[PDB]
Amino acid sequence: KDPMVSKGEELFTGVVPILVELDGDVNGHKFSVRGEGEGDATNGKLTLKFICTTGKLPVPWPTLVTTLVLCFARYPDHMKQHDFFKSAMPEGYVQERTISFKDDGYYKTRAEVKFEGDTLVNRIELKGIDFKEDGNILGHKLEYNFNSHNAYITADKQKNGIKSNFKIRHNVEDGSVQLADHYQQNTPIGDGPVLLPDNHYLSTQSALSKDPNEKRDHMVLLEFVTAAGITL
Repeated sequence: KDPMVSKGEELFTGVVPILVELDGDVNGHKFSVRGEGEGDATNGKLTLKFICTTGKLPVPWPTLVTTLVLCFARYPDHMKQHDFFKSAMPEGYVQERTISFKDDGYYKTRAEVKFEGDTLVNRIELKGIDFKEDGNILGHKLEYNFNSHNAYITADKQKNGIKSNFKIRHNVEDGSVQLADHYQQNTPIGDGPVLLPDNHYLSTQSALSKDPNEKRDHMVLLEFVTAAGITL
C-alpha cells in the first residue's frame, strides 16, 4: 500500500528492538519494571531482560509474564490475514486485561503497544487489588518457572479489535497450581487496514532464567509464540 513506508507485517520481517515499561500498584506497594531486548517474529521469538528499577519486586516475576507483545507471534503463511497485532502497526493497539488469581486478588492492566522510532514499546499501568498477605503472590510462593499455554483469539467486531480468554497455570512451591484467569481486550489506536481474524489460537512457551552478573531483582525471559488453529 506504500512501497516507501513499511507498515503492518512489513515492520516485523527482521529483528526489532523492544522496550517495556511497567508501573504497578499492588495492595498499595508501588514499583516499576523496565525491560529490553529484541523480537524476531519470523521465528516467533522474544529475548528480553526485565529489571525492577525501584527495589525488590513485591509480586512474583511469573505473575507479570503475560502483562510484560503479541505482535511478535509467528503466523503461518496461510494465516497472515488473521494477524490483528501486526496489522495495527506502527500506530499500535491498546491491550487491557483483568487477571483474577484463584482464591486471591486480581490485576487490572492497561497497556499501549506501538512503535516509537524503530523500537516496539509496551508501556503498562498495573493495579492489583485484594491480595492476601499470606497468599501465594504477596507471600512469594510461586516457582520461578512457566508452563506452556494456548490463548484462543476471537474477533471483537464492534470494537474493531480482538478478545481472548485463557487461564495461566502457575506452579506453587507446595506442588499445587495457582490459576490466573485472563480476560483480554485489544483495540487499535489508529484506523488503517486492520485485520479482524477468524477464530484461532496462540501457542506460547516460556523459559525464565537469571543473569548471574545482575545485582538488581530481575527476570531473563525467552519466549516463543506461534499462531495455529486454521487449516492450510
